[PDB]
Amino acid sequence: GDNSNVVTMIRAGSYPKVNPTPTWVRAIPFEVSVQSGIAFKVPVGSLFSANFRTDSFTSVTVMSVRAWTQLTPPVNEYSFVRLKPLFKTGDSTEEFEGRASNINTRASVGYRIPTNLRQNTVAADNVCEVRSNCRQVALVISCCFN
Amino acid sequence: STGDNSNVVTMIRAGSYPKVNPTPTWVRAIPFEVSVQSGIAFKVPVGSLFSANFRTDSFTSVTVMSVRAWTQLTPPVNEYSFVRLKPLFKTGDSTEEFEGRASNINTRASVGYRIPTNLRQNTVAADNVCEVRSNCRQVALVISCCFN
Amino acid sequence: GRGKVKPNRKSTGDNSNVVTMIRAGSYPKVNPTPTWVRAIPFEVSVQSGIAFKVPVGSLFSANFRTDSFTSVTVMSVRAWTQLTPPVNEYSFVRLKPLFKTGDSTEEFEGRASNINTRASVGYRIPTNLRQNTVAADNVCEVRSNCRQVALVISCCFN
Amino acid sequence: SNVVTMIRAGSYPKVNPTPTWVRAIPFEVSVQSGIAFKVPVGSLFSANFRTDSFTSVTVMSVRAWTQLTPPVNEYSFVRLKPLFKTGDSTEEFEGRASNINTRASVGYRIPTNLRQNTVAADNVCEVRSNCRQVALVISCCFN
Amino acid sequence: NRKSTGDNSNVVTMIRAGSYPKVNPTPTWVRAIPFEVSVQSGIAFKVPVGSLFSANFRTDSFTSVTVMSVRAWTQLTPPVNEYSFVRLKPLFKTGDSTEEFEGRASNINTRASVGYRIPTNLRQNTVAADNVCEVRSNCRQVALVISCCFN
Amino acid sequence: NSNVVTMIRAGSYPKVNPTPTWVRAIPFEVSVQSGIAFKVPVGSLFSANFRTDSFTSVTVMSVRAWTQLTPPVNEYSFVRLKPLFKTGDSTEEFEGRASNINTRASVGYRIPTNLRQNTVAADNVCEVRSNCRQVALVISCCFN
Amino acid sequence: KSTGDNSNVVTMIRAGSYPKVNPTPTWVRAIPFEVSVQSGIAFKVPVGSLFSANFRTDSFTSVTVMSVRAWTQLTPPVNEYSFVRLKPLFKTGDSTEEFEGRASNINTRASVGYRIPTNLRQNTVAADNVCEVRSNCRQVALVISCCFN
Amino acid sequence: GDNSNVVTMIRAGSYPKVNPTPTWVRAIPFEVSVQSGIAFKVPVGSLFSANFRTDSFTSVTVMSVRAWTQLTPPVNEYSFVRLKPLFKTGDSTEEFEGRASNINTRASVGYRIPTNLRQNTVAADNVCEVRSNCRQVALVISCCFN
Ligand SMILES: [Br-]
Ligand SMILES: [Br-]
Ligand SMILES: [Br-]
Ligand SMILES: [Br-]
Ligand SMILES: [Br-]
Ligand SMILES: [Br-]
Ligand SMILES: [Br-]
Ligand SMILES: [Br-]
Ligand SMILES: [Br-]
Ligand SMILES: [Br-]
Ligand SMILES: [Br-]
Ligand SMILES: [Br-]
Ligand SMILES: [Br-]
Ligand SMILES: [Br-]
Ligand SMILES: [Br-]
Ligand SMILES: [Br-]
Ligand SMILES: [Br-]
Ligand SMILES: [Br-]
Ligand SMILES: [Br-]
Ligand SMILES: [Br-]
Ligand SMILES: [Br-]
Ligand SMILES: [Br-]
Ligand SMILES: [Br-]
Ligand SMILES: [Br-]
Ligand SMILES: [Br-]
Ligand SMILES: [Br-]
Ligand SMILES: [Br-]
Ligand SMILES: [Br-]
Ligand SMILES: [Br-]
Ligand SMILES: [Br-]
Ligand SMILES: [Br-]
Ligand SMILES: [Br-]
Ligand SMILES: [Br-]
Ligand SMILES: [Br-]
Ligand SMILES: [Br-]
Ligand SMILES: [Br-]
Ligand SMILES: [Br-]
Ligand SMILES: [Br-]
Ligand SMILES: [Br-]
Ligand SMILES: [Br-]
Ligand SMILES: [Br-]
Ligand SMILES: [Br-]
Ligand SMILES: [Br-]
Ligand SMILES: [Br-]
Ligand SMILES: [Br-]
Ligand SMILES: [Br-]
Ligand SMILES: [Br-]
Ligand SMILES: [Br-]
Ligand SMILES: [Br-]
Ligand SMILES: [Br-]
Ligand SMILES: [Br-]
Ligand SMILES: [Br-]
Ligand SMILES: [Br-]
Ligand SMILES: [Br-]
Ligand SMILES: [Br-]
Ligand SMILES: [Br-]
Ligand SMILES: [Br-]
Ligand SMILES: [Br-]
Ligand SMILES: [Br-]
Ligand SMILES: [Br-]
Ligand SMILES: [Br-]
Ligand SMILES: [Br-]
Ligand SMILES: [Br-]
Ligand SMILES: [Br-]
Ligand SMILES: [Br-]
Ligand SMILES: [Br-]
Ligand SMILES: [Br-]
Ligand SMILES: [Br-]
Ligand SMILES: [Br-]
Ligand SMILES: [Br-]
Ligand SMILES: [Br-]
Ligand SMILES: [Br-]
Ligand SMILES: [Br-]
Ligand SMILES: [Br-]
Ligand SMILES: [Br-]
Ligand SMILES: [Mg+2]
Ligand SMILES: [Mg+2]
Ligand SMILES: [Mg+2]
Repeated sequence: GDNSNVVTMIRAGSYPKVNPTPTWVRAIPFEVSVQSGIAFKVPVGSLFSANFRTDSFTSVTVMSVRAWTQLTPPVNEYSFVRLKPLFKTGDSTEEFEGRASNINTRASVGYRIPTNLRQNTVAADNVCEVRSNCRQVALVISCCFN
Repeated sequence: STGDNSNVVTMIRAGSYPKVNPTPTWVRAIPFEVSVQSGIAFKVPVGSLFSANFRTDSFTSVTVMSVRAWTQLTPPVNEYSFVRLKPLFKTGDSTEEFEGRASNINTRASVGYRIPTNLRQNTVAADNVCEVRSNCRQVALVISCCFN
Repeated sequence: GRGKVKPNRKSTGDNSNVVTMIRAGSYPKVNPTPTWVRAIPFEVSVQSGIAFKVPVGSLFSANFRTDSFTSVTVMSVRAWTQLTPPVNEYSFVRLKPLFKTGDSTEEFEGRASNINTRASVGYRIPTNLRQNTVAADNVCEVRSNCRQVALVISCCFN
Repeated sequence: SNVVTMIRAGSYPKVNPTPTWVRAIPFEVSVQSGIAFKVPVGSLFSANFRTDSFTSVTVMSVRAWTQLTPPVNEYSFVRLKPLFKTGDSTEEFEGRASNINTRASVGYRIPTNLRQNTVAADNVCEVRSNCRQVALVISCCFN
Repeated sequence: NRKSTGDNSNVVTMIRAGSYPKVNPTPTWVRAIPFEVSVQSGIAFKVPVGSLFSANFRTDSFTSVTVMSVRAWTQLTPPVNEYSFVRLKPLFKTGDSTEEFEGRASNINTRASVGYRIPTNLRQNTVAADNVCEVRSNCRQVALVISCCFN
Repeated sequence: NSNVVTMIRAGSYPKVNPTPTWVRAIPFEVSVQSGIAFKVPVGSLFSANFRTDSFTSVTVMSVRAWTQLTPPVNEYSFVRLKPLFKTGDSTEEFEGRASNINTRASVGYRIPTNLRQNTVAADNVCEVRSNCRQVALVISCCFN
Repeated sequence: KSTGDNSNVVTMIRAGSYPKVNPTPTWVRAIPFEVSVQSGIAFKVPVGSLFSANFRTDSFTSVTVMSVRAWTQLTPPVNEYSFVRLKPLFKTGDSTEEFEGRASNINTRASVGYRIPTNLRQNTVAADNVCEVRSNCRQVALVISCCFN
Repeated sequence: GDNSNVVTMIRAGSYPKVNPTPTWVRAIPFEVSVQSGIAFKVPVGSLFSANFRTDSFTSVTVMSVRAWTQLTPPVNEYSFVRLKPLFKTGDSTEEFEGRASNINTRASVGYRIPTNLRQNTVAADNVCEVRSNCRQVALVISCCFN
């Protein structure tokens, strides 16, 4: 085992349980555009794409959302980014926020979804609202594609 | 059961932007069948492992680790099922004929072969995994592999 | 009844202050051209939106003392952005492995969190994919919003 | 692991495109009967050894073997007289064979306090032998 | 070191001196000498050993020095869009080297630093007319700190 | 130990000081006449002969004295030291005598920490007395 | 048996193959010799003084000096105590140290010495100098520890 | 303490006992020419030479003698060498002998001198007699020059 130099025989038995289309836990990176003073609803459909090897999925269970400002903030200001989670059974009002302490540095923050709120979404659903003084925010969403 | 968390969304104290990879690898084992004729060896093409039916249509290369085969249909009359595998390599084919036979005419014949580490390079669709032989008109394969 | 051969001022272990005699025996196995494990630093030019294939021929050069070699087994690749990024942006750098037996579709990426700082990333090659390459071969594709990328490749010249 | 992996690289490290490299250089020299031959350090800088990029080298120890057969009725012998730029030696480290068909061999170590750089124009040692060729193996540090 | 916990004498005390000792009015001195050198683009600058002998370092009484290690820092800002870098090539009277110890800054606003240690077998004296090393950089000045033994 | 140069992974520019302090033992001689005390000037400690011409101030810790020349005929050597200070001169006469006429006389005195302040070339360290015409001093001090 | 090792007659040595030899080996020595010194003038001790048949070292051409010790060889001036100074000399750069030793008895020698560090122990030839010697005495006795090669 | 890089001061004391011409223990290698069947008398004067750095000596105390055949033997023969110790108070009749088991290989033999016979010998003296079917013999004599 891990020590041979040639092919060896496998004494296979019965035909096992199979599944050609299994689930997949992923940390999907992508960016969204953000206007000043306006909240942007992140579509779940942005997680289904051939750029991520996920165009074969139609449902996803989101587990946590992390955000980073992707461009520089306005003059004289430090970057900030806010996140309001959204849920189909009822949206929240939390505004998890992070700010940069160095004007040249990104702002970041995230939120975890409790187990009791980890159901499936589809491309028409929205994950959360994003607010920032920077015109583009980079998101890394950890989720289970099924 | 105690070992849980909370019932509400919590805040994550994220740090710097991490290293990312939108197109990662995937250790998989693909199930698919191949048609085989009597007295004729069928070369299993690697392209069979790339398909939307397997969520692998974004990959172009794969590293095969082990191959297993079952007879998918019944054997001829009066006969028991058998299946054979001959590993094929771009750097040099083999001449091993890993064979399994059933001891019950109603039962599948099965066999497999592991690939050693020193022979675990990438293969593309134009390549072949192995030759298959059998007295049955179809063989079912399950190929453990690493897509990249 | 052995005794006395020659006096070479050998004091303690380390060290001695004069030349000493070595009791050489049979001629040993030798190799005038041995292998050499190295970490080669070099830069490449990159256009925005276009991938650049890093030629393995850049590793063989008199600037690295690697000019007698014709092959090289690459182990890992590391990349840093060598110039500043576009205005309002943070630096990023991507790497896609390339192999003669089959190119990969990974895009290992690293970004800067400070606009004044390099973006960095790398990837290790598994032992089962560590064969030799020649100058006509390519190591990996590189992408970046910066016009230059600094590469440091860990390899075994042979 | 059978597949590539991502390295979480940090800041650009300290690099050196032209390191030093420690070696054991093998090469032969031609020796005349009764005459001493000064081994040049330039024999160590050659593409035949991959060391052509260097111009200096610190020699650590010298080892010699007769490369051809000795004269009729004789046994092989080889001598070594170290040579330094600050002051040549008068030692004659000699080795003799006990079988006429076997090589003669000898070597000498250079002490730490005499391990400075040498250039191609300098000389390592003098070789004396009754055989027309001697095989040298010099352990040194190219820099 | 005496008592260390007992230094209480508030007045002069007598010293029972014996025989005249060995003396040396001009001893050695281990130092880390900081000084800068001007560098041009695409050109190596040979650092002269004479810069180590100066009244600005209390060392103008010396004429020889044994260098132990060299450390360099970029002293001015680098060109536009570039990260600072500096290279050192050791020089020796018995034979110049070809090593180019290089350090690069990862933040354009930060210095680039690198250094190299000399081994014991290469620690001999150097005089003003000698050179320490070659310095290469994209910045017009390089701050050096040379650890040495003035003797 | 290694036989070739090695790389140092330097970091941020350190704190530096091109003109540091120096703890020293300075040996010099003074001329002394019979029946009269010689005031040792602190300026004698600042000289290129000692590698201390760059200094203008020094903190003295202890003073040791030896007779440098032979004594008068029939006499044993003796040397005396009376400390001096800018805040208050002392009246101690630390004295040592030779028990062999062919041997030096020696003596010294330590300065307490509470009296270890700087002095300049103007100041004087101590008064020296001896029946010999020259005295050899070895003053331990801190240059700054 | 029979008096363990105390053999009273010749015995046979079962020699083997020929060993590595050297008719001209190195010799670590403490070489004593005197030098002539003037008043207020430094004398450069030549390395050639170490090569001589008086020391059995005339067959050597180089030598690695390890340390230098000096003693005044004659009496000092009237009223004075003996003293001797040593300033090391090196081919790569001369030292400015003046290691000094004085006598505390006028009838006794003054003495001092200095050690050379390993990194400065290279070979010297007859044209080289070891150090400068200063003294109020007119002759100084030296004992130089060195390795002949 | 140990790793000094600069010259350090030695606190020398009284002038020590000195000796410009000390003794020297040595292993002197030299060859002698021999005839067939004839015993050759090895002279002690062959140990005093500038080629051995010992021309300043005039006496030497020999401790042990070892001999190797320096040239090849006659055809059909294995090399041999004999040693007979010679002493100023009475020569010996011992013939310590060694023969080669390979015609291409040297023969060798030696003898140790007992402490009670280790007196000085001058140039005119003789160490031993040598007998060999080879025309040269290589001697290595461990002695104490004084
Ligand atoms: Br095997
Ligand atoms: Br098998
Ligand atoms: Br199963
Ligand atoms: Br998974
Ligand atoms: Br992932
Ligand atoms: Br896909
Ligand atoms: Br805004
Ligand atoms: Br809760
Ligand atoms: Br990370
Ligand atoms: Br990954
Ligand atoms: Br996986
Ligand atoms: Br699977
Ligand atoms: Br068929
Ligand atoms: Br049937
Ligand atoms: Br078959
Ligand atoms: Br069939
Ligand atoms: Br030897
Ligand atoms: Br030694
Ligand atoms: Br070997
Ligand atoms: Br090798
Ligand atoms: Br290596
Ligand atoms: Br390297
Ligand atoms: Br390139
Ligand atoms: Br492997
Ligand atoms: Br771009
Ligand atoms: Br990592
Ligand atoms: Br790294
Ligand atoms: Br790193
Ligand atoms: Br580093
Ligand atoms: Br390096
Ligand atoms: Br090396
Ligand atoms: Br080598
Ligand atoms: Br010869
Ligand atoms: Br080369
Ligand atoms: Br010779
Ligand atoms: Br020469
Ligand atoms: Br010859
Ligand atoms: Br001192
Ligand atoms: Br110091
Ligand atoms: Br300092
Ligand atoms: Br310029
Ligand atoms: Br000064
Ligand atoms: Br000064
Ligand atoms: Br080394
Ligand atoms: Br370091
Ligand atoms: Br600091
Ligand atoms: Br300081
Ligand atoms: Br100090
Ligand atoms: Br005065
Ligand atoms: Br008085
Ligand atoms: Br004054
Ligand atoms: Br000064
Ligand atoms: Br105080
Ligand atoms: Br008086
Ligand atoms: Br007996
Ligand atoms: Br016997
Ligand atoms: Br010796
Ligand atoms: Br002289
Ligand atoms: Br004087
Ligand atoms: Br003078
Ligand atoms: Br002589
Ligand atoms: Br005299
Ligand atoms: Br007396
Ligand atoms: Br008297
Ligand atoms: Br050393
Ligand atoms: Br005088
Ligand atoms: Br030191
Ligand atoms: Br003696
Ligand atoms: Br003859
Ligand atoms: Br004959
Ligand atoms: Br006979
Ligand atoms: Br006798
Ligand atoms: Br006895
Ligand atoms: Br006789
Ligand atoms: Br015969
Ligand atoms: Mg930002
Ligand atoms: Mg005297
Ligand atoms: Mg023979």
